[PDB]
Amino acid sequence: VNTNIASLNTQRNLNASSNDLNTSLQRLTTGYRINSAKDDAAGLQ
Amino acid sequence: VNTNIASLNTQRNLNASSNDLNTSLQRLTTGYRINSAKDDAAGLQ
Amino acid sequence: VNTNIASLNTQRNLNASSNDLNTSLQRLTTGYRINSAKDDAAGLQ
Amino acid sequence: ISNRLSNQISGLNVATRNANDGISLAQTAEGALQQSTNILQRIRDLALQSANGSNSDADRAALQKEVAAQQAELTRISDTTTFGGRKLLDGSFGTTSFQVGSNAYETIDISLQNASASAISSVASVDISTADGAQNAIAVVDNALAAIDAQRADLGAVQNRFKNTIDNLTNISENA
Amino acid sequence: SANGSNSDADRAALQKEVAAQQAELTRISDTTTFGGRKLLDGSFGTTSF
Amino acid sequence: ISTADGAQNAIAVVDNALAAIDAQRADLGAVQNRFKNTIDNLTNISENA
Amino acid sequence: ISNRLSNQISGLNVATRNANDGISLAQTAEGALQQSTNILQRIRDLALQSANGSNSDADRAALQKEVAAQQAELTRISDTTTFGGRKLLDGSFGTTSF
Amino acid sequence: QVGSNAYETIDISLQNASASAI
Amino acid sequence: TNVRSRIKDTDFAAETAALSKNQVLQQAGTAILAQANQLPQAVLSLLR
Amino acid sequence: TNVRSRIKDTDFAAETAALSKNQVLQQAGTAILAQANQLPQAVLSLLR
Amino acid sequence: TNVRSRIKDTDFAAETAALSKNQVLQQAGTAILAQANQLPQAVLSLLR
Repeated sequence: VNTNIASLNTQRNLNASSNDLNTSLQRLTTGYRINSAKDDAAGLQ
Repeated sequence: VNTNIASLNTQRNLNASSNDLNTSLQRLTTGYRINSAKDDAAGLQ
Repeated sequence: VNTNIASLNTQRNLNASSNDLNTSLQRLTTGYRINSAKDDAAGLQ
Repeated sequence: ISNRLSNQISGLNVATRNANDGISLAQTAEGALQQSTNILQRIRDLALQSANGSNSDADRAALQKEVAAQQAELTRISDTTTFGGRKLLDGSFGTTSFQVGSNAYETIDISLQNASASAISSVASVDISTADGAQNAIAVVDNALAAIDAQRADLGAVQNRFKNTIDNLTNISENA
Repeated sequence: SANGSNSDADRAALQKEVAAQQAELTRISDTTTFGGRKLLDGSFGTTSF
Repeated sequence: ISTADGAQNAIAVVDNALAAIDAQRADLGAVQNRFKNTIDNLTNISENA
Repeated sequence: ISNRLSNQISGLNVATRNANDGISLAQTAEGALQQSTNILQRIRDLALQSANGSNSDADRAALQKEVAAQQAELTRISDTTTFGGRKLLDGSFGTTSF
Repeated sequence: QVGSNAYETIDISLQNASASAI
Repeated sequence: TNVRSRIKDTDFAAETAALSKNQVLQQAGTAILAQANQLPQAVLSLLR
Repeated sequence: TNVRSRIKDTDFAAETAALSKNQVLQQAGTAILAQANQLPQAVLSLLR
Repeated sequence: TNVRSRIKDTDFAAETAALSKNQVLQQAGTAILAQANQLPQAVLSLLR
């Protein structure tokens, strides 16, 4: 049972949500959905 | 008596309940009943 | 519950009211109900 | 009866292993198709951005370039799913079988979609830049996207079939 | 499916799930080979114990 | 720029020219999306393995 | 009694889902008819602007053009409500059951 | 386009010309 | 979004009930096996 | 400026919803791992 | 406008009462479930 595959999944969804929050804060600081390339072509072009 | 068929059953229902908890946590992390295919067609389609 | 469908509605009615205020100010600056096309034919024609 | 019966029990254990490996495989297929799904949603969104008559044709070409990038990603998700080196769903997968009991030919056949990149006509065909292609595109990706999800439906059901199979399986094990 | 608001296309999708479940009924029907003379599918001959 | 005839033609230069920068920044932004989606599938293959 | 009863419970849950989807559907119908309502109020207002004998016939034609635009919008709200692709209220809806 | 389906659009009919044609 | 909410989301007041249940079932099953794996120790109290 | 506003800006009433969501997901996931990393401690309650 | 006011509007002094009520009912129900989901933990204090 060592692998404990409930934590592993939880770690994943946590880091995904945390990427979403890190970006969300990035969107709030400058107050722009667009701050870099990783959004989109519709973002900038 | 070696087989000890009370433990065996208990092991089964334990691993079934544990699958249910593993999924239950998966439903709580993202906060979605739906996180993959194994739920249903009514889940996604 | 993630969707939090009370905020969503509130966001809508907020942006609608805010469109109404943005226009209302537009009506007050020049002091005209009519400042562009989006009002009406009875506005201009 | 104990030799045959024990052999049956062992086969049942191996079947638990195989069915669970099948759940994990179909899980991999699910996730890859979540990403292709999100992409093809995105491609739909760009076709809708192009249908804006006010969106200039130059920027429509820019949208097309984004689309082409997303299409290359569809080719990549199509590839890269090498479970075992005989990967899931691109090109030609041969509709394998997963045994779930102890007897020969007591298997679950599974029917992964033969291809993803060029065959969801093609998603890669469309080249949005022209408005007349913007709307017809939406027809393409509309009849086309729901094939992805038709599969993800099927496989989700197959994962339920696995789980129920296992739930009976360990009972046959205990009774043996 | 009885939900009138559920579109006919998605009703077909439901049907596909159903068909999968039906194949599973055929499988549970099979696969119960206690001894090789399995329980309940097809023709079981009403044995005696 | 100093000459007027160069002032306007300049704008033609930097107009066809500036959009190559942004053509790249477009491409790379999409490539960053490709990365993110790749990773999202990637950690799934990890978990399933 | 537990098998039948459990099956009943499950049906009840699915019924919660279906009834709530019905609330949302009838909500969509409500909103679309709020917009058609606001329009047809507007069309009434223009008919009242035309009844002004002092309003010249040329500008009455202009009013008519606005009306025609609003009418095209009634055709659009009539369309565009494709819940599921079997849309609400234009043309022929077949009086479904929930 | 104002919905999600193809051909679910508002056509608009700007006047072809202004300078020589009023 | 209402429809997708009722499909795809979870109402956590249901989830936490499922959790409490499952946790009780695990802690139970563990503590049960503490006994099932000790019933065979009644053997060697008999004849050894 | 209207067009660039709808492209490049964020409506904060949407953002704050996304924040509240994400924060709940993090605090959740943390508190979940408080349990997932304690389910293996049910082991050594059994046979040790 | 008087009639339409009494039909279509809300007197907020009533609304805020309804809000205070509902908020209390939610915070209550949450805090209740904190106990209802812990009453089954009295089980494994018994025989485990």
